[PDB]
Amino acid sequence: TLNGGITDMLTELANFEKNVSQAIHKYNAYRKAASVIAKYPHKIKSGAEAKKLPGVGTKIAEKIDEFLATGKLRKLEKIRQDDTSSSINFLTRVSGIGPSAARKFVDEGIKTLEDLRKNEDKLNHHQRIGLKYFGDFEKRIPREEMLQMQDIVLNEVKKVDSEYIATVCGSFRRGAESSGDMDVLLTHPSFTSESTKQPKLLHQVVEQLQKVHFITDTLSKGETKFMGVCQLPSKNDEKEYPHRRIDIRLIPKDQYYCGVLYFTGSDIFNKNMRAHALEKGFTINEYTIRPLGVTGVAGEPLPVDSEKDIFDYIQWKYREPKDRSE
DNA sequence: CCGACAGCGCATCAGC
DNA sequence: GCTGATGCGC
DNA sequence: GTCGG
Ligand SMILES: O=c1ccn([C@H]2C[C@H](O)[C@@H](COP(=O)(O)NP(=O)(O)OP(=O)(O)O)O2)c(=O)[nH]1
Ligand SMILES: [Mg+2]
Ligand code: NA
Ligand code: NA
Ligand code: NA
Repeated sequence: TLNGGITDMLTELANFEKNVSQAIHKYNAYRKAASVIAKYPHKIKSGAEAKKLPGVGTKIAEKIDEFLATGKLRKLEKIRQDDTSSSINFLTRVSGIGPSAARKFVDEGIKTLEDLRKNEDKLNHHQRIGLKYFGDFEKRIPREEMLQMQDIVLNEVKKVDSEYIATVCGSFRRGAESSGDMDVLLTHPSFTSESTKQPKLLHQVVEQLQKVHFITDTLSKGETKFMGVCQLPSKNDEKEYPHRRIDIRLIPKDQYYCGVLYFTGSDIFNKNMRAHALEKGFTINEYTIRPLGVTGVAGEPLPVDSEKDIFDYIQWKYREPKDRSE
């Protein structure tokens, strides 16, 4: 974290642009710059030096000079003092409450944790659960705990159908010492790109995880994606573990590699890699990698037999999961 | 100078 | 209900 | 806010 001060600043600006200004591209621009700077192996001495990195432009270079000279950014200092901005940024910290809903709650006078707690009947299901576990959801998950959760999920999925294959992706698969949540990619031979010879594949698994009391709440649930809450069990007299966010993504068995590439991230790594793919004349999603006709129409899916094959198509040297934490 | 910015699942909504 | 745009998050 | 055509 040679440039932790600078990256935090850019990150705070990104969150401002997303939650308050509602300018998603400025948000992504700041996140991109913070990312490229975070992996820069030198302690940045100036904005000029930073402007050499891809993603860092004139505006950010100037902010970096101000920050380096004073240790602060007036622009942020003022933002931190604006009541509306502060209210919106706080409210968006509740899962399910986005930029729009946050600004709307303010208009209605709901702008603090206490306000939210006395107005649950005004929150949709997702927001209600986000408020319920407001504190827990901001706690990190130690890898050791992720290892315990993995054992449970994999073992429970096996009990349902020995043919299910569950893989923990996200920051965990990238080797993180702590994760924000758990990401599980699920496959079953009955569900392929050609057919779904069996229904309730995702339902069965969720059902089984709820039965053993691993999954405690549901934020959203569909045929291929589940978003909810889980908790490791605690021993006698032992204090309870915090409730954790968990996402389960069922993907066509024959499209596992594209699926694991996507669910391993990071999100910025995916944005960078997908952007590169385009420049190389391909389009990548969690299911396939396809070429792009002159027109701009995705052609047919290209054969893929490993994560590496995806890298090869776009002429990128393979990068292990551990090196995708952008 | 200026168009584009990765790609998509689920919940919710308005219009018909 | 069906359909498509919108909000939100992964 | 940044970048490539
Ligand atoms: O905008 C997004 C968000 C997520 N993703 C993918 C990549 C990411 O690694 C994966 C899991 O989403 P999380 O939000 O859980 N991120 P990650 O697991 O990498 O980090 P964290 O430790 O915060 O959960 O989903 C995208 O492709 N685009
Ligand atoms: Mg995750
Ligand atoms: Na640059
Ligand atoms: Na939120
Ligand atoms: Na997740």
